[PDB]
Amino acid sequence: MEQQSYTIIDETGAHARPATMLVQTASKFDSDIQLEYNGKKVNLKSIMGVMSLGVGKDAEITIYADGSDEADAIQAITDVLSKEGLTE
Repeated sequence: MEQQSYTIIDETGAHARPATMLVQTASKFDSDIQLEYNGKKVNLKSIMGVMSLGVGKDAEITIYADGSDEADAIQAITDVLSKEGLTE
């Protein structure tokens, strides 16, 4: 398991669509990624927290990937998260 605290760059308000791509991304990994953002911790492939994620600029979000491919999930997660603007 590894943590990734990300400093979001989006100020628009997260936008659920990018996060839905995160959903499908996390869905296809062995590892389960938890998204921890100030009270909101959720299975990242599950919208039960992610869809209402109130991240904006100062929001530092922490990802926890636990799996047989966790570090790999992390390295992919960072790429997609920066593509999706939930981190620099």
